[PDB]
Amino acid sequence: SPTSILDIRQGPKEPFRDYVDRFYKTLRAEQASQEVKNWMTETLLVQNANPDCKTILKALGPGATLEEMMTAC
Amino acid sequence: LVESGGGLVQAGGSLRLSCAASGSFFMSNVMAWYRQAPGKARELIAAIRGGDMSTVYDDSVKGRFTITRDDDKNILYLQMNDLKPEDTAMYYCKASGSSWGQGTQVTVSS
Amino acid sequence: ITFEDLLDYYG
Repeated sequence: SPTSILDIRQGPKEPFRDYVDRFYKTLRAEQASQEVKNWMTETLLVQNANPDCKTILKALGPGATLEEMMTAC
Repeated sequence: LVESGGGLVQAGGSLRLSCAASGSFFMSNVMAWYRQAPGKARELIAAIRGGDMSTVYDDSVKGRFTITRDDDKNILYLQMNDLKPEDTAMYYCKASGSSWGQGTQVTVSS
Repeated sequence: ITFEDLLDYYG
């Protein structure tokens, strides 16, 4: 507040739905183009999830929807 | 963390910013340059990711600025070409979990 | 996931 999108990481006990909401709000607050925000989400969202969730999300493979990610965790 | 390369230049001029940092900074997959002009919120203008070396730029810096990372020296760069008066601001480098630095001032006349 | 996906998901 203001936090860089680079610093948003899922806590060890943080539910994935809470982390995605925190990530979304932080990125909304960032002063950047839609292109930069898209690149940031593609690069950081799964990468900055906690190791337990990251194993689950990566197993879904590329192109998984947010709905599918929510129903996996 | 050492940020430098800023200074006073005329419109159409060039500068190369350097972000010399620790190994911990360079463990971050994503690194970015932020621009902050007086009385304005900071803007995410350029970013790079480790491995494939993919980059992204804000529309206001396309075809003028280039972000590069030297993993052998742990230095993040921002090559700024065809500088415009609107580029006048404090420039900051950022990585995941990194402490903000002092920034470096870029001032463009005309 | 893109930022546009997040905008569409949350509204």
